[PDB]
Parts: sequence; structure tokens; C-alpha cells
Amino acid sequence: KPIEIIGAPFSKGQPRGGVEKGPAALRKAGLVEKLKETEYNVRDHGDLAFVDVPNDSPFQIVKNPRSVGKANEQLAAVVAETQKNGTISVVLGGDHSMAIGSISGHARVHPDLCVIWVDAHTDINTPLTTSSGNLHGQPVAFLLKELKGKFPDVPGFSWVTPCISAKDIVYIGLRDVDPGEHYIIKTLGIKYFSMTEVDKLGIGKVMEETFSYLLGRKKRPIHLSFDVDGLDPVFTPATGTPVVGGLSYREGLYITEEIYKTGLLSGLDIMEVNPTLGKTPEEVTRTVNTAVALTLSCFGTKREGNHK
Amino acid sequence: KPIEIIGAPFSKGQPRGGVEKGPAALRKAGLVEKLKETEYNVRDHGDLAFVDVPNDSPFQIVKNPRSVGKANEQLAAVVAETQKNGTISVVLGGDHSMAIGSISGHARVHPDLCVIWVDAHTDINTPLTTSSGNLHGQPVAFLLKELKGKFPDVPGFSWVTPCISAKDIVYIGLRDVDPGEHYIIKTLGIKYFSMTEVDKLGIGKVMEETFSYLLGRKKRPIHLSFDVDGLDPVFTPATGTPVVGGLSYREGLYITEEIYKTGLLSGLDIMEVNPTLGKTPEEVTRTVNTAVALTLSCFGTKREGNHK
Amino acid sequence: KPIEIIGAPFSKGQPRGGVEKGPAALRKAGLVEKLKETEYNVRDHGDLAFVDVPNDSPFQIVKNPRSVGKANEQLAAVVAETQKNGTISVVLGGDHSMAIGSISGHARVHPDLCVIWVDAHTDINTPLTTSSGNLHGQPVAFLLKELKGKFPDVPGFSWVTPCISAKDIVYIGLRDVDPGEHYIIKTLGIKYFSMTEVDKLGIGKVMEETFSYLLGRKKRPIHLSFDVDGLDPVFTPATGTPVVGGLSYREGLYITEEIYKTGLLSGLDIMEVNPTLGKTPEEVTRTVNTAVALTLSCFGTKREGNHK
Ligand SMILES: N[C@@H](CSCC[B-](O)(O)O)C(=O)O
Ligand SMILES: N[C@@H](CSCC[B-](O)(O)O)C(=O)O
Ligand SMILES: N[C@@H](CSCC[B-](O)(O)O)C(=O)O
Ligand SMILES: [Mn+2]
Ligand SMILES: [Mn+2]
Ligand SMILES: [Mn+2]
Ligand SMILES: [Mn+2]
Ligand SMILES: [Mn+2]
Ligand SMILES: [Mn+2]
Repeated sequence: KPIEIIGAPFSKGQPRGGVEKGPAALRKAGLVEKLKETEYNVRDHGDLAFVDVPNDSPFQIVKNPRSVGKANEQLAAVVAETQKNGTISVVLGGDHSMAIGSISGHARVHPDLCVIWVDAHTDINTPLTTSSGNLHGQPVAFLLKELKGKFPDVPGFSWVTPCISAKDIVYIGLRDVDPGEHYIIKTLGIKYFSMTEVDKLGIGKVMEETFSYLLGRKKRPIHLSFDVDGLDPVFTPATGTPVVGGLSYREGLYITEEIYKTGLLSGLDIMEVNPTLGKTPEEVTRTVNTAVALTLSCFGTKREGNHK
Repeated sequence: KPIEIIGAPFSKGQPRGGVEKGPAALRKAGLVEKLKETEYNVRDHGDLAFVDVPNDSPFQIVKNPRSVGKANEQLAAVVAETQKNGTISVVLGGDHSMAIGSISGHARVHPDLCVIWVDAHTDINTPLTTSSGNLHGQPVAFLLKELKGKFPDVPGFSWVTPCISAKDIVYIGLRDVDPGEHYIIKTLGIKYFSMTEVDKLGIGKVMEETFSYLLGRKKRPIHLSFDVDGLDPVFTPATGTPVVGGLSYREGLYITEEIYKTGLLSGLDIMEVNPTLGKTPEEVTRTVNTAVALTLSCFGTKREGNHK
Repeated sequence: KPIEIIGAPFSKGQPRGGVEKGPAALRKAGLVEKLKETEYNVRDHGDLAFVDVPNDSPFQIVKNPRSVGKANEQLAAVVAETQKNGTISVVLGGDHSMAIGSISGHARVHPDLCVIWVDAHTDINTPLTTSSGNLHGQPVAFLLKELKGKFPDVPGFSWVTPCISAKDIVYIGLRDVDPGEHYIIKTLGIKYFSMTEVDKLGIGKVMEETFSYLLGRKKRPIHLSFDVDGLDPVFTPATGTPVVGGLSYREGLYITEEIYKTGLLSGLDIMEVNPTLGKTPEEVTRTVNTAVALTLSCFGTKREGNHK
């Protein structure tokens, strides 16, 4: 089984443009080289050439709808094509709005996949509940079967088909959820482990519980959408929406080590790394290196060591 | 059920006077506004006008006995009056010596209440075991039935009646206990979870265990006396007696979230916040904001989110 | 039962010479005074006078073989002599290469002892697997019965006899293990709790599990070899080989508190403290004080308090 890195230098899912540099900063930290030292064969697609839409007025409150919807249609066609060739897609972001295209394309080939969304946010606001309009806080909304028809058709997303149900996803890290989002997860009954559940159970029992909940009936492809701001700002400071009291460095590596060991990882997203959001140069380095470490962990590297 | 904020700008329980500014710094951080956004109706009594006692020589080694004993007699009459009107008292301190008056008044209306004392210290030295004389490290001593008559009558505290027994309180966070205090808790058999027990069990099992121990027989009013230095100096640096290896931000919010969910919180203290003890302006901001967050957590705010 | 502090100002087990100052920095922090306040009688042997070997060319890749092998032969004779007099040896290092002599001498008197190696590294590279040649990352190699004859005879270590088997040791803290080391621990089946197992189980269950594994059949002398870089660089920054995502201050004290409570501690090492590796003066102070605290914890001091 081979790996396929797909760079997604996109930022129109939020205000700050530095995220577009996430793919390159991750590559400069030696990501591909290090991944080639693991047990997998690594292929590097390169970065996607995102087509900008000049005339892109806000859809009501939704901003850059057409630029975002197009950028994701491209990504979805590339992930599906790589998934079609039996390779594990590894998407390096921009903003988390790229998960729409990452998961959509993936679910075309493995419609039975489940989603492990690591984030301090649920990113499940719809065009009608969002208060900012930033589409990086709405991906989950465009992906859920149950939320289909709950908001008006957004320009640029006609190609989108909600093919993943609320029972196929688990959240880990939540600590900053909007009122509408909380209402949505409770009504639809989306499984989650906010920081409260992590403190209550411990990361160990948390992973055991998300696997039994998602892989209890039958084993299936796993799509991990890791938002760097899932970890505490002390570890991943270079992100546009840091929330205090998050997952630790250790807890993050635990999550990935466990997903690795399942043997089911099929798709992976490393989102929201913004190399221009460091208070100090070292804060950017600390963030990048942590993202690279989490990515490697997903593909073999264990803290107990490794050997051939 | 309504909430009642009672400011207690008192500092004569220890050396440093900045604590008297704790109530105002907490209000400046938007405490009342934020509390009014929760599901409770919030009333703000204001700050107590503490009568200073000019001639207040040390009782043996005890300092400012009369000023402290008077200040607490006032507070006790106000908390009892608010408790008498079916409202939840929320006392913002100074030093922890104000817990004597906070709990005493509370126990007049709910003599069946239990106490969850979150602190890095036991604050159970008596006038005869204390080595500093600072009454903020002796409140528990003036409140316990079993410790009545174990030390001579201190001027200013004649109004005090030890109405809470050693079996009604649980400690969480302990990591700096004096020899006499350790002897006292072991002889009286006061339940506690020092940092050792938190590391052993995990905060989750710790709360489950203090609730079963205190609310096992019958459910009763809970009085939470939270000492800001209960959390690690990394979170609550602006306190006069910080000890390393304390509760985390996450663990602190867990404690309050769980007390909230019990539906039994009857009285609350937010003590030892000293807005003049910050190494840097941000350390003061970090401390205040954490105290405000813990207070809000006690009244509804959950990390998983909320909605109407 | 008495305690015996044996200073081991040695650094030839690695590049940086500051470690030779570890014993003195620890004494300057008031170690002996504080240890004399515990329930034990404390004896201070002083620092060993290490004989330097002028002509000491690398054995193949192994550096300072003869200087290290001699320094440890001395230490082994002193620890065995103190162990012979029924006292608990407390060796203050330099580099971890001194554990060879510390444990060897100890095992002469208590050949039934088990080893609790707290470190971010396994220090089990042999003269043929090591890539650096630094003997502080090879002690365990010269001590294991199963690894006898697996590498050529190193000058300076003829006196060495591997008397401890792979089933008598448990590792805690691992997060930076070499390929050969990982192969060695898995083939020999050495018990370990890397950071992954600590996150999975919690430090509490981790200690319960190492005690049942090592003291299940019969109770026996415990030799704790604590490498300061076992804790996160945030607590013990002044070490030559810091790895991120390590044990916390709390977790470290937990380990020692539990070993204390077993009543079986027979030998103890406080290694890799380098008072010249502080980014700032406070980082050195933070490291020393943490090492002193861990040492005291091993001899009585509990976070819940103490009394006579
Ligand atoms: N609640 C926020 C969502 S911020 C989420 C950002 B990120 O993609 O990093 O999770 C909103 O409505 O914009
Ligand atoms: N053991 C100390 C008590 S310091 C406690 C301070 B605080 O109120 O913050 O817990 C003494 O005798 O002054
Ligand atoms: N893997 C390293 C070992 S570094 C271990 C250092 B210390 O003694 O602190 O554990 C090597 O071959 O030099
Ligand atoms: Mn996100
Ligand atoms: Mn996020
Ligand atoms: Mn206190
Ligand atoms: Mn305290
Ligand atoms: Mn070592
Ligand atoms: Mn080490």
C-alpha cells in the first residue's frame, strides 16, 4: 500500500492567507523524506493549482463560496483518483474547508468510511447558523446526509453530495462549540469526546471507545481529519483559531499511533497550519514539527521505537 | 434559582494587600455579564464594606485576629441572608480566610451541606499549629466540629460556631501540607485527594469518588471553596502561595463542570486571586480569565458547548 | 536503615563535561540537609575521585572505554561496600554510564534485585549497535545476562559480569529508542512502558503494573536508575539529550512516591543533570530542584504531607 501527498495551499475558507503556506512549510520540515524512511512507499502529487473566482460575492453571509466550492471540487477529483489507485491520500492544508473535497472524493471510492475529526471545533455550522461566514467552520455541514436540505444551495457546491451519515463520525478535542453546532450534534446524535470526555476517561479509553463505536460492527476505511488547533496552543501555536485547554502533544501522538495500529487509515488531513502566525520563529517551528510528527505517527513511527 | 455575587475585598488573612483587588479584577474581566449569559438569573450584591480594627495586636502568633473575625461575621450574615432567600452565593475573595464567614453563614441555612475544598493547601492549621499566623491558612480550623476546643478562643471569633464535621469535607489538589495539618487530617480522618491521588486515579474517578463519598447516603447542598492556587502556577500565577505540580486548566474545569451537573451547588468561593502578583501583565490576565472561566463552568458553560 | 550519598562527577560517557558538576549542584541545592529532615539517617561518602586514563583511544567506535570502565569499577566497589553495610546507596551522576558500576556493585550484595529504569532512552545499544559511541547510551548492554557475548570485549570492562537478566528490569518514559535497541528489547522481551503506555494506562496503573511484574512472585530489592531526561524538557531542561513529550513533574513524583511506599528501594541513581546546559539560570535551578525533589520523594516526602 502506497502513500500520496496532495498539497492543498488554500485559505479562502477563512480571513488569514498564511495557511496557503502550510503545505510548503511542512515540506520544508522534511515531511516527504521522513515519510520515505517509514515502511510505506511515498508519492508526492505536489500542490493543487487552485483556480480563483474573481466575481465571488458572499452567498448571504457565506464568504468566497465559489472559490471554495471550486477548489474542493478539484481536490475531490484528485483524492478519488488516488483512492481509486489503492493509495492512502495525505492532504496537507490550508484551512479546514478543504476537508469537504478531501472526504467527498474519498467517500466516492470507500462510501463505507468513517471519520475521526480531531479539532477544538465541530466545524458543523451551516450557511444559516454560522455567524462569521468562514467556510472552514462549515465543512462537516456540507458532508452530512442528515443535514442535506437544512440550508439553501450555495453557489460553487452543486457537485457536493452528502454521502456520510452522522453515525459514521467521532469528534475528539472539542472545547469551542457554537450554539447551533451543539444543537446539531445533539439532535443528530453525533458521537464526540470533548475535552471533558478526554479528562474523564483518559486518551487511552477514548481511542478504545471511538474504535468500538466506529469499527464495532465491521472494520472499514478510516479518514482522519486532524485540525492542528486540536492540540493546545502550547504545542500548535501557529493556527488562526487557538483555544486553551486542548489535547497535549502526547495525547495527539497517541491518537495517531492508535489509528496507525488499526491498519485502517485510508485518508488523512493535516489542517490549519499557518506558518505566518507565530509569535516567535520558534512557535512556527514548534507547530510545523508537531504536525510532521503526527503525520509520521499515522504511518508507523512509534514512541517505543522501530526497526526493520 | 438565582445567583448572588458577593464581593469580599479582604486581605488581612495574609501579608500582601493586592488580593483586596480580586473582586474588582474579576468584575473587570466581565464576570457578571458572562454569568448573565448562562441559564441563571444573576444578582450583584456588590463588595462588602469591611470594617478595619485599628487596635488589632496579634493573638499570640495569630495576626489581625479582630479585623478578620469581624470581616467574616459580616460576610456570614450576608451569605446566610442570601441563602435564606434561596439564592446561590458566589463569594469573590481576597484571601481564603473569608471562607470562614462564607461557609458559616451558608451552614446556618443548610447545616447539611458538604464542602469541596479545592486548594494546594489544607488551610487547617489552628492558632496553635500555624507557624506564620496568617489566618488564610486556618479557615478550616475554625469551621470543624471536631477541632472545637483544640485551640484557645481567638478575639474576634466569638460569633463562630464549628457546625461542619470532618466527614462532610473533601480536599482536592493538596501538595503543600504542614506537619500539624497532616496530623490533623489523619487523626480526624478528613477525606482528600492530593496531587498523588489525582495522578493515581485521574480527575474523572476523583470526582466520581468525592461525590459518592459526600452524596452517597443522601443528596445535599454543596459548597465549593476554590482556591485559585489549586491549579498549577502555569495557569493561575497571580496568587501569593503558588506550588508546583498542581491541577491543570482542564482538570479544574472538569471539577466545576461536574459540580455543575450535580445540580447541588449551593455556595461558591473564588479565592486568592491577587491582580498585583503578576510577573507580567499577561500572567494577571491569565489568572483572572481562568478564575472567571471556572466560575462560569460552575454555572452551566460546558466545553462540549451550550444552546437555548 | 541508613542512606549513603555517593557523588559520581563523571562525564566521559558522553561529549559535554558539565555533567561532572551534577553532584555539586545537587548538594548546593541543599540535598543532604533536606534528606536529613526525612525519616532516614543520612551519610555522605563524598564524591569519587575518578582516575582519568590518558591513553584511551576509541574501541572501534566506543569512546573513552578505559576511562569509563575504570570509573565504574571504582563505583561498583563503593556501592557494594555500602550495600554490604546494609545502607541504601544514592548515586549522584554525571552521565548514565555510571549505572554500570552502580548496579554491578549493588547486584553483588543483592543479586536478586530488579531495575526500574526511568529514562526517555533505553540505553541498551552495544558496542556494535551504537552509532555515537557514547557509553551513557550503553549501560544496560553491559549489565544484561542475555546480551553477554553479543559484542566484543571492551577494554576497561573485564571486571564486568552481566548478572541481571532481561526479566528483572522495567522501563518507564521511553520515547527515543534506536532501531537496534528496539530490536533488542523485543527479542529479549524486556518489559517497558513508553510514553505510549503511560498515555494509555495512566501513571497509576503503570506503577501498579511494574510492581506486579517485578514483585509478583516475591518481594526483592529495587534499584531505581532515574535519568533526569525522563521528564519533559519543560521540567528538566538542563540535560544533554532532551526529548519532547516526556513524563510530567507530577508523574515523576508519583513514580518515586510509589517506590518509596514499597519499602524495597535498595539503590538509587540521579543521572544526567548538567548544570551548564541551562538556556537561562532558572532552567538550571528548575532542573536541580526537580532532581532534589524526586530524590526526597524516594525517601519519604509525600505531596499529601508528612509529620513525626
Ligand atoms: N465557530 C467558528 C468555527 S472556527 C473553526 C476553525 B477550524 O477550521 O480551525 O476548526 C465559526 O463559526 O467561524
Ligand atoms: N501552611 C501555610 C498555609 S498557606 C495557605 C494559603 B491559601 O489560603 O492560599 O491556601 C501557613 O501556615 O501559613
Ligand atoms: N541512542 C543514543 C542514546 S542517548 C541516551 C542518553 B541518556 O543516557 O541520557 O539516556 C546513542 O546511541 O547515543
Ligand atoms: Mn477545523
Ligand atoms: Mn479547529
Ligand atoms: Mn486556601
Ligand atoms: Mn492555597
Ligand atoms: Mn540514560
Ligand atoms: Mn536519557
